[PDB]
Amino acid sequence: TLNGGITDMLTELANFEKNVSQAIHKYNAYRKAASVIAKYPHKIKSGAEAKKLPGVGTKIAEKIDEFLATGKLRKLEKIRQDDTSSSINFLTRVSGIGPSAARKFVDEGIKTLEDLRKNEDKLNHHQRIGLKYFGDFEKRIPREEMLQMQDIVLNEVKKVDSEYIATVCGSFRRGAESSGDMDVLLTHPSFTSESPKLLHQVVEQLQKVHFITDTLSKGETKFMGVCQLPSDEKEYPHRRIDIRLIPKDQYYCGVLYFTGSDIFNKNMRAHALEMGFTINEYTIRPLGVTGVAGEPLPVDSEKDIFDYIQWKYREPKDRSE
DNA sequence: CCGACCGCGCATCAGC
DNA sequence: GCTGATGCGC
DNA sequence: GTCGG
Ligand SMILES: */O=C1\[N]C([N])=NC2=C1N=[C]N2[C]1[C][C]([O])[C]([C]OP([O])(=O)OP([O])(=O)C(F)(F)P([O])([O])=O)O1
Ligand code: NA
Ligand code: NA
Repeated sequence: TLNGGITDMLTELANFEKNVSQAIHKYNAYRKAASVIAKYPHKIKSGAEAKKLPGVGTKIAEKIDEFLATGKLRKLEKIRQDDTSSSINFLTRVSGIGPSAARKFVDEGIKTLEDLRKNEDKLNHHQRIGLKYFGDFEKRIPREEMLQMQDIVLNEVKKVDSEYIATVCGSFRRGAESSGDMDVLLTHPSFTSESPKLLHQVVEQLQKVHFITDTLSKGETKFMGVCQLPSDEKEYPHRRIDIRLIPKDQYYCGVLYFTGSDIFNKNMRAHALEMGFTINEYTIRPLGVTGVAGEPLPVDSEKDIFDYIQWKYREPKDRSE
């Protein structure tokens, strides 16, 4: 939190690029930037200092200098008071409104949530569901509600076919104390890369125990919707839940992948070169000395995959970067 | 100077 | 009605 | 906006 005033400044700037300017790369520059700065362990004293870091450059080093000397960014203040632009930026928080719809809406004077409630005839399904839950969807998820949720997802999934195999990945599988959503990955033997309605029946069971309350999108391998835990007391906030059906020969590659960590899984691609392997969500192999990657291996355990790329076991629970 | 910067499932929209 | 494109979430 | 060829 040493340079929190700085990283907030860049995260603000990042959001406006994505949401108003629609400059996705500029958005990511500021993110990268606000990330490395959020790990620098000294109170940054100048833009020059900062520019020593990777992904801070000139325009940002001068935005820090102005920040450190005056406490503000004139472009930031001006944009915060700009009605059009602030309202665009805001609406995008509603799930299913990205930069495009938020722009369209603010053109026709729909600039607040209250306005979104006045005009359902204009929101697609996903966006209504987003509107309805806008508050809950910004809450985080205690680890203990996740285990309460995990115990439900595993119970029903098994109660529909004991030969299912399902894991809850994300920051929750890394031991963390809170989660944003819940990401479940699902497999069944009767379906490999060369291969029924395996995902639908799992969704239908969790609607039948009334665990899943809405659907944002559903297909034959991905489901994105809404769940909630039961209850005398106050009802729990409705949560985001995603279910992905993966093949068996690729499950543990995607489990590994979606478990992470983010900061970690990519460290194995600067290390998928000294052992020289192609590690993506599905497949894996060695590469050619001058080119093409081979024909993917077998996988059956998780860390069969760090065997193949010279590392020992690594349980998710005990490491980040 | 000058292009790269992640790419994949699903819902929904142009454009036939 | 079909298909390729674009928006969205992540 | 920053990096790297
Ligand atoms: O743009 C992305 N591209 C990509 N190939 N993968 C990806 C992108 N965003 C996220 N992800 C991966 C990694 C991530 O772990 C999962 C699911 O996204 P989620 O659930 O929103 O992130 P997370 O790690 O679980 C979290 F944000 F830390 P949470 O949910 O605990 O707050 O897919
Ligand atoms: Na730099
Ligand atoms: Na949104």
